[PDB]
Amino acid sequence: RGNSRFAWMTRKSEETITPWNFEEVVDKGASAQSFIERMTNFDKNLPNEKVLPKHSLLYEYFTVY
DNA sequence: ATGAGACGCTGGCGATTAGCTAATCGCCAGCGTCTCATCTTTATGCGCC
Repeated sequence: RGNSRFAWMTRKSEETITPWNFEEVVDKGASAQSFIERMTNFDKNLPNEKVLPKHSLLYEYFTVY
């Protein structure tokens, strides 16, 4: 509940998360999203901008060209 | 019109009585796993201001 430097999970509500209301209190979408975005790097040329996935068709066209 | 001033075995034993770190070495050290993802980075391979 905002007291750990290792957490990223977002609470839809603000209750003590139990195995029955786990699906409702925890935003599984935003938790997985924040989980992966916190590990991916940023573009060295464009610092504040993120990076496209490895299977992007535009990115394959880029490396091919 | 007299009655104070002058003070010991200790030292050298035993024998209680009491009490304390230190030097040497040996032992022996919580550890087991998996999942999941995440990023890097390296070996080789390709380009001239």
